[PDB]
Amino acid sequence: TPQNITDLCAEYHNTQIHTLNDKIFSYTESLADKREMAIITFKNGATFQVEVPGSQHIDSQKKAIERMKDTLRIAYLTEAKVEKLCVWNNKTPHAIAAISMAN
Amino acid sequence: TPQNITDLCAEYHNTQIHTLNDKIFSYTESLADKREMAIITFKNGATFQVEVPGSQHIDSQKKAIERMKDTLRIAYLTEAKVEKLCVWNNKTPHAIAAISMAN
Amino acid sequence: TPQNITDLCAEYHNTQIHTLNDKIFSYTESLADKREMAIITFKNGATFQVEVPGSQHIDSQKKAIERMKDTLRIAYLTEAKVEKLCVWNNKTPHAIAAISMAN
Amino acid sequence: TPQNITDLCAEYHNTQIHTLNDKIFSYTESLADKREMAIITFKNGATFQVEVPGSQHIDSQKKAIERMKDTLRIAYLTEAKVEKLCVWNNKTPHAIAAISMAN
Amino acid sequence: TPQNITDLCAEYHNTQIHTLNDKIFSYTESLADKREMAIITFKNGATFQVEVPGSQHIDSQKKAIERMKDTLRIAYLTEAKVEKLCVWNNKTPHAIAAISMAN
Ligand SMILES: [Cl-]
Repeated sequence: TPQNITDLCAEYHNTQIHTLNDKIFSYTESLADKREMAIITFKNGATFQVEVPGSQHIDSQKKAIERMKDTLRIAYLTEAKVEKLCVWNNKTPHAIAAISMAN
Repeated sequence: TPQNITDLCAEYHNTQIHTLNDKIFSYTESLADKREMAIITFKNGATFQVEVPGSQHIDSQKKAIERMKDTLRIAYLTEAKVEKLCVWNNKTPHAIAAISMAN
Repeated sequence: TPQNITDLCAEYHNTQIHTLNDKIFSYTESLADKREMAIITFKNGATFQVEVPGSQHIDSQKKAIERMKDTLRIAYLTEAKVEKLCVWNNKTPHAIAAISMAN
Repeated sequence: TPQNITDLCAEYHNTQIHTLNDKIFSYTESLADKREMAIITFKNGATFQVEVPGSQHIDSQKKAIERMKDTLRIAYLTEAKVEKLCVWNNKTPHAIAAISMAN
Repeated sequence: TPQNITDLCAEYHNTQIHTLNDKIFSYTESLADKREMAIITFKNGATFQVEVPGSQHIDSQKKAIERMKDTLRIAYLTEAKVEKLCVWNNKTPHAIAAISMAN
Protein backbone atom coordinates (compact mmCIF):
# COMPACT_ATOMS: atom_id res chain seq x y z
CA THR A 1 0.00 0.00 0.00
CA PRO A 2 1.26 3.57 -0.69
CA GLN A 3 3.31 4.90 2.25
CA ASN A 4 2.89 8.54 1.19
CA ILE A 5 0.98 11.02 -0.94
CA THR A 6 3.48 10.92 -3.82
CA ASP A 7 3.38 7.12 -4.32
CA LEU A 8 -0.38 7.26 -3.85
CA CYS A 9 -0.75 9.93 -6.55
CA ALA A 10 1.44 8.05 -9.07
CA GLU A 11 -1.15 5.23 -9.00
CA TYR A 12 -3.76 7.18 -10.95
CA HIS A 13 -3.91 8.72 -14.39
CA ASN A 14 -4.37 12.47 -14.80
CA THR A 15 -3.10 13.29 -11.31
CA GLN A 16 -0.21 15.51 -10.31
CA ILE A 17 1.37 16.60 -7.06
CA HIS A 18 1.46 20.29 -6.02
CA THR A 19 3.84 21.18 -3.22
CA LEU A 20 2.49 24.19 -1.35
CA ASN A 21 3.97 24.20 2.18
CA ASP A 22 1.56 27.01 2.97
CA LYS A 23 -1.79 27.55 4.72
CA ILE A 24 -5.06 27.81 2.82
CA PHE A 25 -5.73 31.40 1.84
CA SER A 26 -9.46 31.33 1.24
CA TYR A 27 -12.19 28.78 1.68
CA THR A 28 -15.42 28.77 -0.30
CA GLU A 29 -18.39 26.45 0.30
CA SER A 30 -21.53 26.23 -1.85
CA LEU A 31 -24.83 24.49 -1.08
CA ALA A 32 -26.25 25.58 -4.44
CA ASP A 33 -28.03 22.94 -6.59
CA LYS A 34 -25.53 20.92 -8.66
CA ARG A 35 -22.68 23.01 -7.20
CA GLU A 36 -22.44 21.47 -3.73
CA MET A 37 -18.69 21.96 -3.52
CA ALA A 38 -15.72 23.54 -1.74
CA ILE A 39 -12.99 25.68 -3.34
CA ILE A 40 -9.73 26.66 -1.66
CA THR A 41 -6.98 28.96 -2.94
CA PHE A 42 -3.50 29.72 -1.74
CA LYS A 43 -1.75 33.12 -1.62
CA ASN A 44 0.07 32.47 -4.92
CA GLY A 45 -3.29 32.09 -6.65
CA ALA A 46 -3.55 28.30 -7.09
CA THR A 47 -7.20 27.22 -6.88
CA PHE A 48 -8.44 23.68 -6.16
CA GLN A 49 -11.86 22.09 -5.83
CA VAL A 50 -13.43 19.21 -3.95
CA GLU A 51 -15.55 17.80 -6.72
CA VAL A 52 -19.35 17.65 -6.62
CA PRO A 53 -20.58 14.07 -6.03
CA GLY A 54 -22.00 12.96 -9.39
CA SER A 55 -22.72 9.53 -10.89
CA GLN A 56 -18.96 8.80 -11.10
CA HIS A 57 -19.02 8.40 -7.30
CA ILE A 58 -19.75 5.20 -5.44
CA ASP A 59 -20.86 5.23 -1.80
CA SER A 60 -17.37 4.73 -0.30
CA GLN A 61 -16.13 7.70 -2.35
CA LYS A 62 -19.12 9.84 -1.30
CA LYS A 63 -18.06 9.59 2.33
CA ALA A 64 -14.37 10.41 1.64
CA ILE A 65 -15.57 13.48 -0.32
CA GLU A 66 -17.58 14.71 2.68
CA ARG A 67 -14.52 13.92 4.81
CA MET A 68 -12.23 15.98 2.57
CA LYS A 69 -14.49 19.02 2.86
CA ASP A 70 -14.46 18.73 6.67
CA THR A 71 -10.65 18.46 6.60
CA LEU A 72 -10.27 21.53 4.39
CA ARG A 73 -12.65 23.61 6.47
CA ILE A 74 -10.82 22.82 9.72
CA ALA A 75 -7.33 23.12 8.11
CA TYR A 76 -8.37 26.60 6.93
CA LEU A 77 -9.81 27.73 10.28
CA THR A 78 -6.75 26.52 12.19
CA GLU A 79 -4.23 27.89 9.64
CA ALA A 80 -2.64 24.48 9.16
CA LYS A 81 0.18 24.17 6.65
CA VAL A 82 -0.80 21.99 3.74
CA GLU A 83 2.33 20.31 2.43
CA LYS A 84 1.15 18.63 -0.79
CA LEU A 85 -1.96 18.14 -2.89
CA CYS A 86 -2.46 15.27 -5.33
CA VAL A 87 -4.97 16.53 -7.85
CA TRP A 88 -6.70 15.41 -11.05
CA ASN A 89 -5.52 17.77 -13.76
CA ASN A 90 -8.15 16.93 -16.39
CA LYS A 91 -10.58 19.16 -14.44
CA THR A 92 -10.60 22.98 -13.96
CA PRO A 93 -10.16 23.97 -11.08
CA HIS A 94 -7.95 20.94 -10.43
CA ALA A 95 -9.80 18.39 -8.35
CA ILE A 96 -8.35 17.25 -5.08
CA ALA A 97 -7.57 13.51 -4.73
CA ALA A 98 -5.39 13.64 -1.61
CA ILE A 99 -3.85 16.09 0.91
CA SER A 100 -0.90 15.94 3.31
CA MET A 101 -0.26 18.32 6.16
CA ALA A 102 3.06 18.61 7.92
CA ASN A 103 3.42 21.20 10.71
CA THR B 1 -17.03 25.03 -13.03
CA PRO B 2 -16.75 28.27 -11.04
CA GLN B 3 -13.29 29.21 -9.75
CA ASN B 4 -14.79 31.56 -7.12
CA ILE B 5 -18.00 32.62 -5.29
CA THR B 6 -18.81 35.60 -7.57
CA ASP B 7 -18.89 33.41 -10.73
CA LEU B 8 -20.64 30.56 -8.99
CA CYS B 9 -23.23 33.03 -7.75
CA ALA B 10 -23.82 34.44 -11.25
CA GLU B 11 -25.02 30.98 -12.40
CA TYR B 12 -28.26 31.22 -10.44
CA HIS B 13 -31.33 33.45 -10.56
CA ASN B 14 -32.21 36.03 -7.92
CA THR B 15 -28.85 35.62 -6.29
CA GLN B 16 -26.72 38.46 -5.00
CA ILE B 17 -23.22 38.88 -3.59
CA HIS B 18 -22.76 40.58 -0.24
CA THR B 19 -19.30 41.63 0.79
CA LEU B 20 -19.13 41.65 4.58
CA ASN B 21 -15.45 41.21 5.40
CA ASP B 22 -16.54 40.95 8.98
CA LYS B 23 -17.03 38.27 11.60
CA ILE B 24 -20.59 37.06 12.36
CA PHE B 25 -22.08 39.06 15.21
CA SER B 26 -24.85 36.68 16.24
CA TYR B 27 -25.76 33.05 15.69
CA THR B 28 -29.34 31.78 16.21
CA GLU B 29 -30.30 28.13 15.80
CA SER B 30 -33.81 26.75 15.97
CA LEU B 31 -35.08 23.20 16.24
CA ALA B 32 -38.73 24.33 16.36
CA ASP B 33 -41.17 22.55 13.98
CA LYS B 34 -40.83 23.61 10.32
CA ARG B 35 -38.26 26.23 11.37
CA GLU B 36 -35.24 23.95 11.79
CA MET B 37 -32.74 26.60 10.76
CA ALA B 38 -29.88 28.95 11.59
CA ILE B 39 -29.89 32.74 11.36
CA ILE B 40 -26.79 34.95 11.42
CA THR B 41 -26.35 38.71 11.65
CA PHE B 42 -23.44 41.03 11.15
CA LYS B 43 -22.67 44.22 13.11
CA ASN B 44 -23.95 46.26 10.16
CA GLY B 45 -27.42 44.78 10.74
CA ALA B 46 -27.45 42.35 7.80
CA THR B 47 -29.39 39.17 8.70
CA PHE B 48 -29.18 35.95 6.67
CA GLN B 49 -30.67 32.49 7.00
CA VAL B 50 -29.89 28.97 5.92
CA GLU B 51 -33.25 27.77 4.58
CA VAL B 52 -35.25 24.97 6.22
CA PRO B 53 -34.73 21.67 4.32
CA GLY B 54 -37.93 20.95 2.48
CA SER B 55 -39.71 19.15 -0.35
CA GLN B 56 -37.75 20.65 -3.30
CA HIS B 57 -34.43 19.55 -1.82
CA ILE B 58 -32.93 16.24 -2.79
CA ASP B 59 -30.37 14.39 -0.67
CA SER B 60 -27.11 15.99 -1.87
CA GLN B 61 -28.79 19.34 -1.19
CA LYS B 62 -30.07 18.30 2.23
CA LYS B 63 -26.58 17.45 3.36
CA ALA B 64 -24.98 20.57 1.84
CA ILE B 65 -27.54 22.50 3.96
CA GLU B 66 -26.47 20.56 7.09
CA ARG B 67 -22.82 21.26 6.24
CA MET B 68 -23.58 24.99 5.84
CA LYS B 69 -25.08 25.20 9.35
CA ASP B 70 -22.01 23.42 10.73
CA THR B 71 -19.82 25.93 8.89
CA LEU B 72 -21.61 28.98 10.24
CA ARG B 73 -21.56 27.67 13.80
CA ILE B 74 -17.81 27.02 13.73
CA ALA B 75 -17.18 30.35 11.90
CA TYR B 76 -19.17 32.24 14.55
CA LEU B 77 -17.33 30.55 17.44
CA THR B 78 -13.84 30.92 15.94
CA GLU B 79 -14.60 34.56 14.97
CA ALA B 80 -13.61 33.80 11.38
CA LYS B 81 -13.82 36.77 9.00
CA VAL B 82 -16.48 36.06 6.35
CA GLU B 83 -15.60 37.74 3.09
CA LYS B 84 -18.61 37.40 0.82
CA LEU B 85 -21.94 35.67 0.82
CA CYS B 86 -23.89 34.59 -2.26
CA VAL B 87 -27.56 34.83 -1.31
CA TRP B 88 -31.00 34.28 -2.81
CA ASN B 89 -32.55 37.75 -2.49
CA ASN B 90 -36.08 36.55 -3.20
CA LYS B 91 -36.36 35.36 0.42
CA THR B 92 -36.53 37.14 3.77
CA PRO B 93 -34.12 37.01 5.48
CA HIS B 94 -31.97 36.39 2.37
CA ALA B 95 -31.07 32.70 2.21
CA ILE B 96 -27.43 31.68 1.93
CA ALA B 97 -26.31 29.86 -1.25
CA ALA B 98 -22.53 30.02 -0.73
CA ILE B 99 -19.92 31.55 1.58
CA SER B 100 -16.29 32.54 1.22
CA MET B 101 -13.80 33.14 4.02
CA ALA B 102 -10.42 34.78 3.51
CA ASN B 103 -7.35 34.39 5.77
CA THR C 1 -39.65 34.40 7.95
CA PRO C 2 -38.67 35.26 11.59
CA GLN C 3 -35.49 37.29 11.74
CA ASN C 4 -34.48 36.82 15.36
CA ILE C 5 -35.14 34.54 18.33
CA THR C 6 -37.91 36.59 20.03
CA ASP C 7 -39.97 36.78 16.83
CA LEU C 8 -39.50 33.06 16.14
CA CYS C 9 -40.37 32.13 19.75
CA ALA C 10 -43.69 34.03 19.42
CA GLU C 11 -44.96 31.77 16.59
CA TYR C 12 -45.23 28.94 19.05
CA HIS C 13 -47.68 28.22 21.81
CA ASN C 14 -46.81 28.81 25.45
CA THR C 15 -43.12 29.39 24.81
CA GLN C 16 -40.97 31.90 26.68
CA ILE C 17 -37.72 33.75 26.14
CA HIS C 18 -34.95 33.68 28.75
CA THR C 19 -32.22 36.32 28.49
CA LEU C 20 -29.04 34.95 29.99
CA ASN C 21 -26.17 36.87 28.41
CA ASP C 22 -23.79 34.48 30.18
CA LYS C 23 -21.76 31.36 29.41
CA ILE C 24 -23.11 27.89 30.28
CA PHE C 25 -22.10 26.96 33.81
CA SER C 26 -22.30 23.18 33.50
CA TYR C 27 -23.03 20.64 30.84
CA THR C 28 -24.54 17.21 31.59
CA GLU C 29 -24.92 14.45 29.00
CA SER C 30 -26.76 11.16 29.46
CA LEU C 31 -26.83 8.00 27.31
CA ALA C 32 -29.03 6.12 29.83
CA ASP C 33 -32.14 4.36 28.45
CA LYS C 34 -35.08 6.65 27.75
CA ARG C 35 -33.12 9.66 29.05
CA GLU C 36 -30.63 10.19 26.24
CA MET C 37 -30.35 13.94 26.59
CA ALA C 38 -28.26 16.94 27.62
CA ILE C 39 -28.86 19.33 30.53
CA ILE C 40 -27.27 22.75 30.92
CA THR C 41 -27.35 25.22 33.85
CA PHE C 42 -26.25 28.83 34.27
CA LYS C 43 -24.70 30.32 37.42
CA ASN C 44 -28.12 31.84 38.30
CA GLY C 45 -29.63 28.37 38.68
CA ALA C 46 -31.58 28.24 35.41
CA THR C 47 -31.60 24.68 34.06
CA PHE C 48 -32.61 23.67 30.55
CA GLN C 49 -32.71 20.40 28.58
CA VAL C 50 -33.01 19.26 24.97
CA GLU C 51 -35.96 16.87 24.68
CA VAL C 52 -35.27 13.15 24.38
CA PRO C 53 -35.95 12.02 20.76
CA GLY C 54 -39.47 10.59 20.52
CA SER C 55 -40.65 8.33 17.67
CA GLN C 56 -43.75 10.19 16.47
CA HIS C 57 -41.90 13.43 15.63
CA ILE C 58 -40.34 13.51 12.18
CA ASP C 59 -36.70 12.87 11.43
CA SER C 60 -35.90 16.49 10.54
CA GLN C 61 -36.96 17.08 14.15
CA LYS C 62 -34.56 14.31 15.14
CA LYS C 63 -31.65 15.91 13.21
CA ALA C 64 -32.33 19.31 14.76
CA ILE C 65 -32.34 17.80 18.24
CA GLU C 66 -28.95 16.16 17.56
CA ARG C 67 -27.52 19.41 16.19
CA MET C 68 -28.75 21.30 19.29
CA LYS C 69 -26.87 18.89 21.57
CA ASP C 70 -23.73 19.41 19.45
CA THR C 71 -24.21 23.15 19.65
CA LEU C 72 -24.62 23.21 23.45
CA ARG C 73 -21.55 21.04 24.00
CA ILE C 74 -19.30 23.22 21.87
CA ALA C 75 -20.76 26.44 23.33
CA TYR C 76 -19.96 25.04 26.76
CA LEU C 77 -16.39 24.09 25.85
CA THR C 78 -15.64 27.40 24.13
CA GLU C 79 -17.27 29.47 26.91
CA ALA C 80 -19.46 31.21 24.30
CA LYS C 81 -21.90 33.74 25.73
CA VAL C 82 -25.52 32.62 25.24
CA GLU C 83 -27.86 35.57 24.76
CA LYS C 84 -31.36 34.10 24.80
CA LEU C 85 -33.05 30.73 24.86
CA CYS C 86 -36.56 30.16 23.58
CA VAL C 87 -38.14 27.35 25.54
CA TRP C 88 -41.30 25.30 25.86
CA ASN C 89 -42.42 26.07 29.42
CA ASN C 90 -44.78 23.09 29.57
CA LYS C 91 -41.74 20.94 30.51
CA THR C 92 -39.32 20.90 33.46
CA PRO C 93 -36.48 21.54 33.18
CA HIS C 94 -37.64 23.83 30.36
CA ALA C 95 -37.07 22.32 26.93
CA ILE C 96 -34.99 24.37 24.48
CA ALA C 97 -36.57 25.45 21.19
CA ALA C 98 -33.99 27.95 19.96
CA ILE C 99 -30.78 29.54 21.17
CA SER C 100 -29.01 32.78 20.25
CA MET C 101 -25.34 33.53 20.80
CA ALA C 102 -23.85 37.01 20.54
CA ASN C 103 -21.01 38.78 22.35
CA THR D 1 -37.23 14.82 34.49
CA PRO D 2 -34.07 14.73 36.61
CA GLN D 3 -32.45 18.16 36.77
CA ASN D 4 -28.88 17.04 37.58
CA ILE D 5 -26.59 13.99 37.28
CA THR D 6 -27.07 12.79 40.89
CA ASP D 7 -30.91 12.55 40.50
CA LEU D 8 -30.66 10.95 37.04
CA CYS D 9 -28.16 8.31 38.21
CA ALA D 10 -30.52 7.21 41.03
CA GLU D 11 -33.14 6.10 38.51
CA TYR D 12 -31.08 3.18 37.32
CA HIS D 13 -29.94 -0.09 38.81
CA ASN D 14 -26.41 -0.67 40.10
CA THR D 15 -25.21 2.85 39.33
CA GLN D 16 -22.78 4.95 41.28
CA ILE D 17 -21.68 8.56 41.10
CA HIS D 18 -17.94 9.32 41.02
CA THR D 19 -16.84 12.85 41.79
CA LEU D 20 -13.67 13.70 39.86
CA ASN D 21 -13.40 17.47 39.44
CA ASP D 22 -10.42 16.91 37.19
CA LYS D 23 -9.46 16.58 33.53
CA ILE D 24 -9.22 13.22 31.82
CA PHE D 25 -5.70 11.88 32.19
CA SER D 26 -5.75 9.55 29.16
CA TYR D 27 -7.97 8.59 26.26
CA THR D 28 -7.90 5.23 24.47
CA GLU D 29 -9.88 4.40 21.34
CA SER D 30 -10.29 1.01 19.65
CA LEU D 31 -11.67 0.03 16.22
CA ALA D 32 -10.78 -3.67 16.66
CA ASP D 33 -13.60 -6.20 16.01
CA LYS D 34 -15.97 -6.47 19.00
CA ARG D 35 -13.84 -3.99 20.99
CA GLU D 36 -15.13 -0.81 19.34
CA MET D 37 -14.84 1.30 22.44
CA ALA D 38 -13.25 4.24 24.24
CA ILE D 39 -11.53 3.97 27.63
CA ILE D 40 -10.61 6.97 29.80
CA THR D 41 -8.52 7.23 32.95
CA PHE D 42 -7.96 9.93 35.53
CA LYS D 43 -4.89 10.82 37.58
CA ASN D 44 -6.29 9.04 40.67
CA GLY D 45 -6.29 5.78 38.71
CA ALA D 46 -10.03 5.55 37.96
CA THR D 47 -10.78 3.88 34.64
CA PHE D 48 -14.11 4.04 32.84
CA GLN D 49 -15.42 2.77 29.50
CA VAL D 50 -18.08 3.44 26.95
CA GLU D 51 -19.68 0.06 26.15
CA VAL D 52 -19.39 -1.51 22.71
CA PRO D 53 -22.65 -1.05 20.72
CA GLY D 54 -23.84 -4.63 20.56
CA SER D 55 -26.80 -5.67 18.39
CA GLN D 56 -28.89 -5.53 21.59
CA HIS D 57 -28.92 -1.72 21.86
CA ILE D 58 -32.07 0.16 20.84
CA ASP D 59 -32.03 2.73 18.00
CA SER D 60 -31.39 5.79 20.23
CA GLN D 61 -28.86 3.89 22.35
CA LYS D 62 -26.36 3.39 19.52
CA LYS D 63 -26.54 7.10 18.69
CA ALA D 64 -26.18 8.28 22.32
CA ILE D 65 -23.19 5.96 22.59
CA GLU D 66 -21.49 7.55 19.57
CA ARG D 67 -22.13 11.02 21.03
CA MET D 68 -20.55 10.09 24.35
CA LYS D 69 -17.38 8.96 22.59
CA ASP D 70 -17.23 12.31 20.72
CA THR D 71 -17.75 14.10 24.07
CA LEU D 72 -14.95 12.23 25.85
CA ARG D 73 -12.50 12.86 23.00
CA ILE D 74 -13.17 16.58 22.82
CA ALA D 75 -13.24 16.90 26.65
CA TYR D 76 -9.87 15.19 26.75
CA LEU D 77 -8.26 17.27 24.00
CA THR D 78 -9.52 20.56 25.52
CA GLU D 79 -8.63 19.51 29.08
CA ALA D 80 -12.19 20.14 30.24
CA LYS D 81 -12.66 19.41 33.91
CA VAL D 82 -15.04 16.47 34.43
CA GLU D 83 -17.22 16.99 37.52
CA LYS D 84 -19.04 13.70 38.07
CA LEU D 85 -19.57 10.50 36.17
CA CYS D 86 -22.55 8.19 36.67
CA VAL D 87 -21.50 4.61 35.90
CA TRP D 88 -23.04 1.13 36.02
CA ASN D 89 -20.69 -0.53 38.54
CA ASN D 90 -21.48 -4.10 37.51
CA LYS D 91 -18.97 -3.92 34.62
CA THR D 92 -15.13 -3.65 34.47
CA PRO D 93 -14.06 -0.92 33.70
CA HIS D 94 -17.32 0.68 34.99
CA ALA D 95 -19.52 1.68 32.06
CA ILE D 96 -20.40 5.36 31.69
CA ALA D 97 -24.10 6.32 31.77
CA ALA D 98 -23.80 10.09 32.21
CA ILE D 99 -21.16 12.79 32.57
CA SER D 100 -21.33 16.31 34.06
CA MET D 101 -18.77 19.00 33.30
CA ALA D 102 -18.56 22.20 35.29
CA ASN D 103 -15.88 24.86 35.59
CA THR E 1 -13.13 -6.18 29.80
CA PRO E 2 -9.62 -5.08 28.78
CA GLN E 3 -8.71 -2.01 30.86
CA ASN E 4 -5.98 -0.46 28.70
CA ILE E 5 -4.47 -0.51 25.20
CA THR E 6 -1.86 -3.14 26.10
CA ASP E 7 -4.38 -5.74 27.35
CA LEU E 8 -6.76 -5.02 24.47
CA CYS E 9 -3.95 -5.32 21.86
CA ALA E 10 -2.83 -8.68 23.26
CA GLU E 11 -6.28 -10.14 22.46
CA TYR E 12 -5.49 -10.17 18.73
CA HIS E 13 -3.12 -11.99 16.41
CA ASN E 14 -0.65 -10.03 14.27
CA THR E 15 -0.78 -6.99 16.53
CA GLN E 16 1.99 -5.23 18.41
CA ILE E 17 2.26 -2.14 20.59
CA HIS E 18 4.30 0.88 19.53
CA THR E 19 5.17 3.40 22.17
CA LEU E 20 5.67 6.81 20.55
CA ASN E 21 4.96 9.37 23.28
CA ASP E 22 5.04 12.09 20.65
CA LYS E 23 2.76 14.13 18.43
CA ILE E 24 1.87 13.09 14.87
CA PHE E 25 4.38 14.62 12.47
CA SER E 26 2.39 14.47 9.22
CA TYR E 27 -1.19 13.66 8.26
CA THR E 28 -2.30 12.40 4.83
CA GLU E 29 -5.88 11.89 3.71
CA SER E 30 -7.01 10.41 0.39
CA LEU E 31 -10.47 10.37 -1.21
CA ALA E 32 -9.24 8.47 -4.30
CA ASP E 33 -11.08 5.31 -5.43
CA LYS E 34 -9.83 2.24 -3.53
CA ARG E 35 -7.42 4.40 -1.50
CA GLU E 36 -9.92 6.19 0.78
CA MET E 37 -7.47 6.03 3.71
CA ALA E 38 -5.50 8.12 6.19
CA ILE E 39 -1.72 7.85 6.66
CA ILE E 40 0.16 9.29 9.66
CA THR E 41 3.89 9.71 10.27
CA PHE E 42 5.96 10.46 13.33
CA LYS E 43 9.24 12.42 13.45
CA ASN E 44 11.51 9.35 13.28
CA GLY E 45 9.84 8.37 9.98
CA ALA E 46 7.51 5.62 11.27
CA THR E 47 4.35 5.36 9.11
CA PHE E 48 0.90 3.95 9.89
CA GLN E 49 -2.38 3.72 8.00
CA VAL E 50 -6.06 3.44 8.85
CA GLU E 51 -7.11 0.74 6.42
CA VAL E 52 -9.54 1.27 3.57
CA PRO E 53 -13.00 -0.18 4.37
CA GLY E 54 -14.42 -3.38 2.86
CA SER E 55 -17.20 -5.94 3.51
CA GLN E 56 -14.81 -7.78 5.88
CA HIS E 57 -15.66 -4.84 8.14
CA ILE E 58 -19.18 -5.29 9.43
CA ASP E 59 -21.17 -2.05 9.69
CA SER E 60 -20.09 -1.39 13.30
CA GLN E 61 -16.48 -1.85 12.14
CA LYS E 62 -16.92 0.73 9.39
CA LYS E 63 -18.13 3.31 11.97
CA ALA E 64 -15.10 2.79 14.19
CA ILE E 65 -12.85 3.23 11.10
CA GLU E 66 -14.46 6.54 10.34
CA ARG E 67 -14.16 7.58 13.99
CA MET E 68 -10.43 6.74 14.01
CA LYS E 69 -9.80 8.96 11.00
CA ASP E 70 -11.55 11.82 12.83
CA THR E 71 -9.39 11.18 15.94
CA LEU E 72 -6.10 11.22 14.02
CA ARG E 73 -7.11 14.39 12.19
CA ILE E 74 -7.85 16.44 15.38
CA ALA E 75 -4.97 14.87 17.28
CA TYR E 76 -2.71 16.07 14.47
CA LEU E 77 -4.29 19.55 14.36
CA THR E 78 -4.02 19.95 18.13
CA GLU E 79 -0.52 18.42 18.39
CA ALA E 80 -1.80 15.99 20.99
CA LYS E 81 0.79 13.56 22.33
CA VAL E 82 0.00 10.03 21.22
CA GLU E 83 1.27 7.46 23.69
CA LYS E 84 0.79 4.03 22.21
CA LEU E 85 -0.52 2.49 19.01
CA CYS E 86 -1.78 -1.04 18.71
CA VAL E 87 -1.23 -2.08 15.12
CA TRP E 88 -1.68 -5.03 12.77
CA ASN E 89 1.85 -5.90 11.66
CA ASN E 90 0.81 -8.16 8.79
CA LYS E 91 0.16 -5.13 6.56
CA THR E 92 2.40 -2.35 5.16
CA PRO E 93 2.19 0.26 6.39
CA HIS E 94 1.13 -1.23 9.75
CA ALA E 95 -2.63 -0.77 10.22
CA ILE E 96 -3.91 1.00 13.35
CA ALA E 97 -6.22 -1.02 15.64
CA ALA E 98 -6.27 1.22 18.74
CA ILE E 99 -4.63 4.46 19.91
CA SER E 100 -4.00 5.87 23.41
CA MET E 101 -3.27 9.48 24.20
CA ALA E 102 -1.87 10.70 27.49
CA ASN E 103 -0.65 14.23 28.08
CL1 LIG F 1 -30.36 0.11 34.90
